[PDB]
Parts: sequence; C-alpha cells; structure tokens
Amino acid sequence: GIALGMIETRGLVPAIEAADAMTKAAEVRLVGRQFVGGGYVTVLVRGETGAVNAAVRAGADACERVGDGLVAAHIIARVHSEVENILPK
Amino acid sequence: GIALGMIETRGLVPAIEAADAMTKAAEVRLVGRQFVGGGYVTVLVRGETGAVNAAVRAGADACERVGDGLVAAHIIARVHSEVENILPK
Amino acid sequence: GIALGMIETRGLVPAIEAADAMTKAAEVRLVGRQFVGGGYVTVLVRGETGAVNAAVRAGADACERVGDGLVAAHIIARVHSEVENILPK
Amino acid sequence: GIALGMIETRGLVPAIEAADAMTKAAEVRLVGRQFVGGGYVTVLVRGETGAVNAAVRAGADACERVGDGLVAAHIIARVHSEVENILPK
Amino acid sequence: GIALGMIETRGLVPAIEAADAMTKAAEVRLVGRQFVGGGYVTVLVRGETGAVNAAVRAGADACERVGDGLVAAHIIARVHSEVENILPK
Amino acid sequence: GIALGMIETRGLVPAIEAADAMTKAAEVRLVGRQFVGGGYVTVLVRGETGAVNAAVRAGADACERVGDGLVAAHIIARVHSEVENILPK
Amino acid sequence: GIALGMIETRGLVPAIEAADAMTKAAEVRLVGRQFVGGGYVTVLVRGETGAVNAAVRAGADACERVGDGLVAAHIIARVHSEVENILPK
Amino acid sequence: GIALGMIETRGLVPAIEAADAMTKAAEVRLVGRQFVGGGYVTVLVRGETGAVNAAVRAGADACERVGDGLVAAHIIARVHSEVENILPK
Amino acid sequence: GIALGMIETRGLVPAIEAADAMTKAAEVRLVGRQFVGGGYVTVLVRGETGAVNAAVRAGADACERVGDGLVAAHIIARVHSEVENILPK
Amino acid sequence: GIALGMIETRGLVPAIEAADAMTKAAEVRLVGRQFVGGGYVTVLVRGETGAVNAAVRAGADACERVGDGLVAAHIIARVHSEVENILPK
Amino acid sequence: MKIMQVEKTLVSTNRIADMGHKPLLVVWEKPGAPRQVAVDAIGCIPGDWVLCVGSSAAREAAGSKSYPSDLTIIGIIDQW
Amino acid sequence: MKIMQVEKTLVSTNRIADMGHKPLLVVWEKPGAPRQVAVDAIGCIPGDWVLCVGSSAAREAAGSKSYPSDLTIIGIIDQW
Amino acid sequence: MKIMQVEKTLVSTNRIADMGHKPLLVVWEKPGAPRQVAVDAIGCIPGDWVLCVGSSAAREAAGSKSYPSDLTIIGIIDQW
Repeated sequence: GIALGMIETRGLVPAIEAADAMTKAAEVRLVGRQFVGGGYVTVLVRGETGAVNAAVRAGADACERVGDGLVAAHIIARVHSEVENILPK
Repeated sequence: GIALGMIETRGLVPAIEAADAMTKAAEVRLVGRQFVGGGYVTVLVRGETGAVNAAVRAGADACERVGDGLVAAHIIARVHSEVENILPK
Repeated sequence: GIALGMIETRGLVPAIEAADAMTKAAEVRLVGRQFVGGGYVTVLVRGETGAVNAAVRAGADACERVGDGLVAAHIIARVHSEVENILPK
Repeated sequence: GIALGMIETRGLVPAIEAADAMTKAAEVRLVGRQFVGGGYVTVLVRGETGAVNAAVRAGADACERVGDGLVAAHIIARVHSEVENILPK
Repeated sequence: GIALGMIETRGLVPAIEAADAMTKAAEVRLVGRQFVGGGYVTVLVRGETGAVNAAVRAGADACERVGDGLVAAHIIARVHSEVENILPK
Repeated sequence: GIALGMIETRGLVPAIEAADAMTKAAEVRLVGRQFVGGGYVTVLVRGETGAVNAAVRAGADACERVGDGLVAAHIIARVHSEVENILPK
Repeated sequence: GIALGMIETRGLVPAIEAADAMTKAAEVRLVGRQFVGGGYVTVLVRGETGAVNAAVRAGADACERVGDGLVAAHIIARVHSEVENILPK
Repeated sequence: GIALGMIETRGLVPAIEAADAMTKAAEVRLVGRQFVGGGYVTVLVRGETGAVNAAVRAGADACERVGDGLVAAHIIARVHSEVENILPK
Repeated sequence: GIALGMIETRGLVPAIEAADAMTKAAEVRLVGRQFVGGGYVTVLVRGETGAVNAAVRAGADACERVGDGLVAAHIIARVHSEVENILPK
Repeated sequence: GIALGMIETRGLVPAIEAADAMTKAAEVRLVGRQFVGGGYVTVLVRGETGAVNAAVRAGADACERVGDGLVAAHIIARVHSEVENILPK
Repeated sequence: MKIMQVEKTLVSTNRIADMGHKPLLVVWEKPGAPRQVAVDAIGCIPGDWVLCVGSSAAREAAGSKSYPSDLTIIGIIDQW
Repeated sequence: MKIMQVEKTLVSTNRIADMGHKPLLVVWEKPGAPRQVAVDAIGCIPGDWVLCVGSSAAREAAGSKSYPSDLTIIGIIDQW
Repeated sequence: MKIMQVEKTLVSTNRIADMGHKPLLVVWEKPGAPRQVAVDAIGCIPGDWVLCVGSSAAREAAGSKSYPSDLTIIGIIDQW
C-alpha cells in the first residue's frame, strides 16, 4: 500500500538492527538505506498504515540501546505525490 | 511562478517531514533535495510569493520538533538570472 | 551459515585489528568493510550462531584499546530476506 | 614479506610525513593510502617483521608533532587469509 | 626539480589564498588540491628546494588569518620513490 | 471502512482546523459536523483503524492551540449496529 | 567436530562432578583427564562450538561449590594445528 | 549397582578410616583409591542410591576428625557413559 | 630458525591458551610442553628472532588473565650447543 | 646483512665487555673499535635488524655496571650509501 | 516449555497501552495444529523452530513482571 | 494468547461485588467449540476475532492486580 | 507433578540472559507422546524416569523465584 515509515540512527549497526526488527515485526517492504553524512544513517519502509505503525514502534524499541542509538522515528500515513519524486524505489 | 523557498535541517527525517508539510500546505512544486555533508539536508520549493510564505511557515513549524531539528528557513521573492545556473530544476 | 556479526569502530586501524582477531578466533567468513562517514567503519562477518558469537566477543575485546576505540558489537542469529539486498555479498 | 604496519592520522600532511619517514627508515613497501572520512587518513606498509617494527616506530615518532597529530599505529606480524580481500594491493 | 611543499587548512577560502600566495612568491608548480573530509583541504606544490622553502613560508604567512585558518605547513627536500605513487601529478 | 473518530472543540474555527488537518493527514472520510449547544462543535470521520488513529492524533495536535481549544478526542474501532441509526451518513 | 573446552579444579571430586555435568549438558566427547601436580586436575572435552559453550557453562556452574572449587573454565572455538600435537586423543 | 560416592581427604590415614566406615555402614563396593598430588587422597564407592547416600554420610562423619581432615564428599545417582572410562574398575 | 621462546604458568589451562595465542600470532613451531611439579607448566617454541618476540608477547598478553596466571616469559636469540641436549625436539 | 649497532663507553674495559656480550648474544659481526679522545671508546656491529636489537640490548645491559659506565647505544636499520665511506669495514 | 514453529505476524491496532511496543507472532506445534499468539523477545522469521514459555514466567520474560503476557519466545533451537 | 470469536453477551445479576462494572462475553475458537466467558476490556461486537489472555496476566489486564478474572480480551485482530 | 522420560539434550545459543547457565532436556510421557522441554536441576541421562513440576513452583525450583521457567526436573525415580 501507501504509507511511509522512517528511522534515523548514528552509525550502521543500530540501523541494520532496526531494519531487521521492522521486517520481522510487520509485513512491510524495505525501500532504502541512506548514508546522509557525518555519521547519520536512515532506513525507509513502505506498507499499510497499521503495519507501518507497528513496524516503526518495534524498530525503535529494538535499536534504542544499540551502538550510539536512535535519532528519530516517524510515520506518515499518506504522502503527497510530489514527495514520491525524492523517495527511493 | 518564480519565488524560492528553502529549508535546511540536521538529518533526512526532519527534511522529509518538512517537505511533506510544505506540499500539503500550499500550491508549490518541490524541485530539489540535497545533502550538504556533515548531516545537513536542504529542501527547495518554487511557486508564487504568498504560496511560498505559507509553505515555508508550515514546513518549519512541522519539523521544528522532529529528530535533530531545524537549522534555517528562507524565502526569496525573486532571484537573479545568474542563480538559475546553480539552482536545480 | 546464516548468522551476522557486526563491529563498528572510530577509524580503520581498530577495524582491521578487530577483523583479524575475529577470523583467527573462529570459523566465520568476512563479507564486508564499510565507511559510514564521519569517521565510522563497520566490519561484517557471516557464519553459524556459536562461531559468530565467539568471533564477535573476541573482536570486541581485541579492538577495545586501539586508536579511538570500539563503538558497537552485535549479533543476529538469522536475518529476514529483506535485509539481504542491503547486505554485501 | 607478509607483515603489516598501519598508521592513522588527522589530515593528509602528517600522513605524508609519516609515510616518507617509514620508507626512509626501513625496507618496506607502501601499499595503500586511504581517506576514512571526518579527516582520518590511514597509511599501510608491508614487509618483514623487524623491518615493519622499525618503520612504524620511525613514522609515528616523525609525525607526532606535525599538523593535528597521530591517532594510532599498529603492527600485525601475520594476517589471516580472509583479510587479504579487504586489504589493498 | 624534486622537492615537495604542502599546506593544509580548514576550508577552501584560505586554501585558495595560500595557493595563490605560493605561486606568486616563487617559481613552483601546483600539482594538487585535495578535499580530505571533515573540512580539511590540502594544497601541494613542487620545485627546487629553495623555491619550495620560500613559497611555503609566504603561503603560511598569507593564510594564517583568513577564514578558519592554517592547520599545517611542511617542506620535504627529497622524497622516496615509493611516495611518488601516492602523490598526484 | 468501519471505524469512527471524533473530536470536540469549543467553537467552530478550531473544528474546521481539526477537520482539515485530519483529511490531509490520513485517508479517512468526513461524515459530519454537529452543534451540540452551549458552544460545542463535534467533527466525525470514518475509515480503517490505523488511518483513524493517525487522523485523530494529527487533528488533536493541530487544533489544540486555536481559539478556545480542544475538548475531546476519541477512536472506536467498530461500532454496534444500534449506534448507526444516530450517526450521520 | 573441532572445538575445545577445558575446566581446571583443585582436587579430583569437583573435577569428576564437572566432567559428569558437561557430558550430561551437551553432546561432547571427553578426551582427557590430567593430573598437573600440586593438586590441580584438568578435564578436556571436544565438540561443536555451541555444544562446547553450553557444556562448559553448565560444568562450571555445577562444580563452583564442590570441595575446594573451580580454578578455570575456557572455550576455544578453533585451535591451531600445532596444538593438536599436545592435545590428548 | 550404578551410583558413585566419593570422599577426598588430606593424607592417607583419614582416607582409610573413611573407607572402613563406609564399608561397615552400608552395602557398597569399593572401587578405587587415588593419590591426586599435593597430598590429596580420594576414595570411590559404587552401589544403589540409598546405600551410597548412607555410606557417604557415615564416612564423612567418621573421617572428619582424623589427621588433617576432610576436603569433600559427594554423591552422583547415575553417571554418564563417558565418565566410565576415567573411572577405575 | 634457532631462537627459543619460553612461557611458564600455574596450571595447564593458561598454558594451552598461551600456546594457542603464540602459534596464531607468529610463524613459530611448538616443540614442547612440560609439567615441572607443584602446578608449574612450561611451553617452548622455536623460530626466527622477530617471530619469537611477537609470539612470546602475544602469548603472555593472552594468558595473563586466565586461571592462576602467568609466572614468566623469556626469549633467547641463540642458545649454546650444549643446551640442545636438555631441550626437547 | 646491513643493519648497524653502536655502543659508546668511557674507557676500554666496558667496551671489551660490551663487545663480548654482543657477539655471544647474537649472530653479528664486529667491524670496528674506535678511540675518540677524552676517554671515549666506540664499538660497531653489523647484521640483521632483530639480531642487532638483541645484541645491542645485551651489550648495554652487560656493561652498564663496569668501569666508568655506558654513554650511549643506538640501532640503525639501514644506513645511507654515503655513510659507508666513513664507516670502517 | 514448548517447541513451536512460526507462521506469520499479527497486528492489532487497538491493544491496551500496557502491551508496550512488542511484536506478536502466530505459532503452532506442527502445521495444522491449533494456532497461538506469542510475544517475540528475540526476533524470528517464519519457518523457525522456537522455544516458548508460558506463565508468570512468560510475564517477566517479556518485559517487566507485570507485563500482560502468557506465552513468550525465549530462544531459537539450533538444530531441529 | 488465543484467537477467539465472540458469540454474545452474558448477564449474571448476582456476581460477587469485586467483579466491578465490567461486561462479559461468550467466546469460542470456531463455531461449535466449547464456549468460555471473558471480561471485555476493549468493546467488541458478535462476529469479531479477538485476542484473549489468561493468567495472573488476565487479572491485571482486566482492572487491577487483584481482579477476579482468568480470561480477558486485550485486542481486536485487524484482519483474520 | 508428572512422570517423564528423557530423550536427549537441546542447545539454543541465543537465549535471554536471565536463563542462566542451566541445561535443557527433551522429555515425554511415553515414546511417541508430544515432547516438552525442561530445565535440569539434578543431572539426568537419556532413558531416565524423572519427576517434573510446572508452575511458579518450577520457577523457584530452578534457581531463584524470578527464573524464566515453567517445567523443572526435581528428582529421579528409584524404580519405575
């Protein structure tokens, strides 16, 4: 479906831990991992609204204590068609 | 039209949140997302003057409390013809 | 086998120290080295659960005292198929 | 032969100074210069065990007082066959 | 001839000021400008020993007060043939 | 879908602010506005459980600071058939 | 397979208790009991990595309080071919 | 039968006193005496669980006060087949 | 070659650990393990001088914190022809 | 090979003592003994790098407590081709 | 404890607030047995053989000692 | 936990006074299985698929930690 | 309590850290019954007849009173 969940961490180890926790906690598809610069890594998943909600909650709780830790976790239930140009596929 | 709005944030998650808020709140077109380095991400929109004021205000207000936060927001009601070379399309 | 172990350090010298300690301590296979940005280096090994457990403990102990030091050490017993795309081969 | 020496510095100037000191002080071959990110630069040499000890000691001593300084120096008298995949030639 | 002078600064403005000062102060040839990461920029010149000495002194005195400033300035009167593999041309 | 979200405010301006925030934030269908009497206004939306959850959260946050403010926010995942008679269509 | 577990105690009673606990706790084979001298007894088991880990943990916990007690417990996940000349069969 | 009782003492005189007390107190079969090293002597008996319980209690009480005294007393109700090789017949 | 390294420990477990560390850390051959009496165990290796220094240092560092600990470590770069009678082969 | 060791003492007796210790402790060749003047005597040896390290250490330790004592000890792992003119053969 | 196998994941958007952030999984003994729901304290994929505990033991194995659970996954079996 | 389905509601005018004000519902696995009674902490209609917990866990999920219950409904399954 | 027979041993490398150092064993009633897993506080060989307790009783019988267990072996039957 259409719904977007995002987690940002400091380093790659908590990011991979969060991605694995998300995909084991719900039926979502992973669309992107990004190195932003300065040691920030972002993970993006797509799916239904409830699935994305549950996945992002589980991923945050998983990565909160790993490495340097969690920066941000966010859910957007529907996204404008303009933002689809900058989202990865 | 030709009026430019800019928002700069720390990390990609507040940038995505701000871009989505902008495009929902006004009639603007999203023309660019850029990674500066060091964790800075910049988002650029184009449109009419009043539309751009509304969009920039909504985006800043939305993203102030997400992730590492907002660094800057700015409106330029018309730009020189020279800047169009370094501005993405 | 199918089990992932990761170590993250500040700089490349402690990362090479850790990878050497891992591969001498257990029968695991080295799949990747990665520069995150901002001075972060990550090393990834694959194998069986007990071997990966032993290797990650040995590597963390070895690289703790070199250079700027260790940032993170982590084990995943088995991984979802979605993460296989973002993991190096 | 197969013995590895590593020096990591802040900036390129102390790295160049250390590499030059190493190659003047022992019979070693320079196999790699790498930029980690964040201002870290790493230099790698190969040779006999005693040659590598002498070279690493001379390089560290030379570059300790240049620029932003030395971060780490390390010798490995023999490396696993796995590390040769991530080690430059 | 064979002699190598190097200046490292924090940012590109002092680096360009230093490069211009060097080439106006002596008969040297500029062989490289490098972005190292984290905001470090390095400039490398080649020539005779006295020319390189004079050029590097003038360049340091020029860029000491510009922008964020000087990190390091170094002269090597003769360099090993191994280091020529990592120096730019 | 079958899920009911309600917000109650003191005055009509915060109610319109809340309804607009909901319909922009999620894929829900707006079914009714009601004047209770004494200055209470109630807005009702329908949809799926996750979408209704997200919409009610967005609306409460949006309208909390406008006019006289927010009174109540509530979600019901599914309603008895008896209440369908007193709910608007 | 190939993995070595070792327990050392003060006296023979805790050593026999540890050996029995090991072989009841995992699928390992006992390869040697050794009198070192001075009242030190050592027990050696061989197996897979996970089995050896589990067995040694159980044996140490078992013999912690019998007689004079435990001196050392150790797991080696893979051993060099040289050490096979001094290990018993 | 199949049950092992062990007593360990400091010196041989309390060991002989303990073995005599055991064999008079219960119907058990005496299988071995062992010099450990450092002055440790171990006595081993075999039988049924109740008989071995009674014998080990009687022997510990008897030998507690003789010579240098008692070190350890222990019962195992049934032993794994691997230990049978290191136990005397 | 002909250079001798020796490590002495209290107990067999630190001796095995130290021997494993030596043989992994350098190109040396393990020529002997001996029980002195009283709980002393000595391990002997042969090789080139630099190899023996690296191996002895690694073994001492590894076994310093295992069991009852390390007693001594020593290197002899060349031994007399008389000592070859009392050294094992 | 080509590695130089130097020891300088006050008087001839510690010089002879140190030279004897060097030659017994490593496989080095004694190339020169020099009277400087004022009571300074210098002794020079040639060999491999590890051999020269062992020899110079043994010589200094032997002659520290004899006569008027040690002044200096030094190792050069490789010398320039120019210095071979002023070094004795 | 029990030896279980994972089918899939379950989502309930309206749970009580004390259930925390934890995931939920569907488990059977063998394919075709009655299905149960367990909280996942490890992280498991479908087709796994797992170890499940249920009592006040399960309450404290998942979170705190007042957690609302009576079936928790506490490990993955190495070979089964 | 268990995956249950709601039939209907149950009324007992004479309950002990500690049972509070809470409702009660009849639940089975599949239509025709033995029926049980649960306390409803969510609010469910007949034909729903629900999550049921039973232990001291159920005691604390319904009300306080001394509530007289051994089976509580703690959520509604989004799709089943 | 139950009269069980031991089959074999079980290894899980990734268990929660509160499970301690204790071993685990596979047990049934008779050969062919459903298999369960118990923590062994005695030391038993395959083919033994043992006594198993499961509740908060089992929690305290294996280790302390917050141990994550619901089936523990507490004795070996002399003749069965």
